[PDB]
Order: sequence, then C-alpha cells, then structure tokens
Amino acid sequence: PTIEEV
Amino acid sequence: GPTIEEVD
Amino acid sequence: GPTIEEV
Amino acid sequence: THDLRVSLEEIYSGCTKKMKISHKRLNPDGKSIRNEDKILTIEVKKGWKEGTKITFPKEGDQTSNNIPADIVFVLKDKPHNIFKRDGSDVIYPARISLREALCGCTVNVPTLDGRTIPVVFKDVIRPGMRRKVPGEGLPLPKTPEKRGDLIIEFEVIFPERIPQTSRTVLEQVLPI
Amino acid sequence: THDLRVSLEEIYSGCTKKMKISHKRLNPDGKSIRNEDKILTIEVKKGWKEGTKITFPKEGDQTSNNIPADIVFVLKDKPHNIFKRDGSDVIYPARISLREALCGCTVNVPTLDGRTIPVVFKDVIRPGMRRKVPGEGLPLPKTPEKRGDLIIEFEVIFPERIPQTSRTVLEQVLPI
Repeated sequence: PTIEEV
Repeated sequence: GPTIEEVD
Repeated sequence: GPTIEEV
Repeated sequence: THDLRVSLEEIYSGCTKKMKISHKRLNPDGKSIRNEDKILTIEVKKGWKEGTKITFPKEGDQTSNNIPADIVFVLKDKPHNIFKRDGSDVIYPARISLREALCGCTVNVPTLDGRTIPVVFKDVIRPGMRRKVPGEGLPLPKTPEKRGDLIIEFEVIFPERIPQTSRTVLEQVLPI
Repeated sequence: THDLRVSLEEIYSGCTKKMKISHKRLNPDGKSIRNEDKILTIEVKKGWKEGTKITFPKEGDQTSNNIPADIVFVLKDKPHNIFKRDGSDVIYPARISLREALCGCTVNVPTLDGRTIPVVFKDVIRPGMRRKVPGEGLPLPKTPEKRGDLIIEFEVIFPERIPQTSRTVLEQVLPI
C-alpha cells in the first residue's frame, strides 16, 4: 500500500 | 463503500 | 499593502 | 476512508494489521455482481503517529466502466488506560496525596515494556508539576533506535475536609 | 485581513473604533501614485465575538485601473491581565495560598465595571476548582440585555520549602 507520513 | 473489519 | 494603525 | 486504531503498545513495538474487506466484484461475465472477500495487510511501523495514511489502490467496489475506489486507512491512537500519548512522548499522571506533595514522595513509574522505575522526590511537588524520565517514551518513527521521554504529571489530591483541630495547626506551620 | 484588537471592557459596553489607514491612490495624471490617509470608523457592538468580520469596500491600494481590494477587519480579543474571555463568560484566576485553600478564605472578585464582589469559601478549595458568579460575564451579542457569567478559577500556591519541624507536624495532621 501507499504510505503518507506525518 | 465496501465493508472493512479486522481478522487473523 | 496599506499601513493600518489606531487613532 | 477508514480508522485504523492502534494501541500504545502496538506503536511501541510495531505490529501487523490484517483487515478483511468485502467488496463487490464484476464477474468473468461482464454483466453481474459478486461479493468478494480480501485480507489487506498493514505493517504498523514503530513510533508511527496518528494521521498516518495507508492507501490500498482500487480496493473499493466494482461494477460499471469507471475505476474502482481507493481504500484509505488513517492511523488513530487508541485511548490507553495508563499513559496519554504526546508525539513520541508519553505522559504518566501521578496522583499523590497533599501529604506526599509537601513531605516527600516516591513514584513507581510504570514503563512501556511493563517494568517500574522508582523516582524519589524530596522537594515540594506543585499541582501540575512535571518530571521527565528520559528515553522512556516511544521510538521516533524515522530513527526508531532513539526514543522520546516519559513525563510524570502530578495531580495533588487534597483532603475532603479539615477538622478544626488540624486547621489550628495548619495555621501555625503554613505561610499566610 | 487586518486585526481589530478590542479590550474586554470595550466588548462589555460596546465602543467606536477609529482606524487611520494609509493607502496608495492613482493621481489625475493616471501615471503617478500618492499615499493618502483615511480614517475608518467601526462600531463595535456589545458582546461581539473574536472572528467577527467588518468590511470596508475598495479601501485597499489603488495602483492602476483595477478596483482597489477590500479591507477586511477581523475582531481580536486583546489579552487582559485580570480576566480571560470564554465566549460570553469571563474567567477570573484567583491565586490563593495553600493555607487559604485548606482553612477557608474570602475572594474579592473584581468585575468588568470595576466593583468587587466578595465570595466566601468555607470548605477545602481544590487546585483548578471553579465557582460561578452568575450574570457577571459579557452581554450576549444577539440579546445584549442578558449576560454570561464570571467564573472564579483557583490556582493554589504551595510554599517553596517546608522545614523539617513543619514536615513532622504536617505528617501528624494530613491524611496519609
């Protein structure tokens, strides 16, 4: 899956 | 909108 | 931009 | 767009989340609908913060001619009964008597891996005072070998009532 | 967007704000600019909240053939050193000694119109405890003849240090 970080 | 639930 | 002050 | 709830302990060590989704599927036959189960696997990296998005492309419903919807998970901190999370820090509420606050206190602070550390206080503790216990917070997600801090946060519990006896004595020893 | 800072006293009674603006204006030659001053008058009504917008059409910079931008004032609560605003309520921080918290005290609460209201406490006061003084807050902007409340909020100040002889005594009288 695609991760979007904080 | 399909259902989503946790399993093993 | 414009200058704004109280009077 | 779906909430992935993760415990403090899971953020501390990292974990695997196996989520079974049920999407509608267009059959080999181009003109009918089929229910389809599918387990989606999320690898929760140690120290990840709430708001982390995990997107599985095109795992939504299927029927028509258009592109099936993305499934987006968003990480949420599950309330913990011991600590409150603050970034990579964890806050530990320590409830102590007024007697302990004024006369001396040991807090046996619990740790994320389930030990306790005795922290001794000799000076007056004030309502809301905090004390850092360094390196006892959560791993920082980009450099997980480093950890945040555990922060003791004092709540000082006052007596429900003071008898006249005690009042007369408190009047002699406490500053106006 | 430009801040219009308004004191609690001003929100309480309402007021007239005069603001001097200096903006660029195209001269008759259509080639050159001048700076000119203008005074913009704002009626601030009783109880108006932070975020209220007040628009002066076309008072922005005129540099060319374009219409000058609008000037939009946004009401901001000016910090007050006695009270904190909370909607139509006002909060009064009451700093008392630990002795007073335990043994009783009278708080002389100041009001927005400059009286004090004495409020007597006989029972133990806890850190962060509040006590309402009804109708002593700010006018409700839609119904200016009705008012919010004034809220006493206690901060209990501990002694800096306690000598051994006092500790021995506090250990005898304070519950464990």
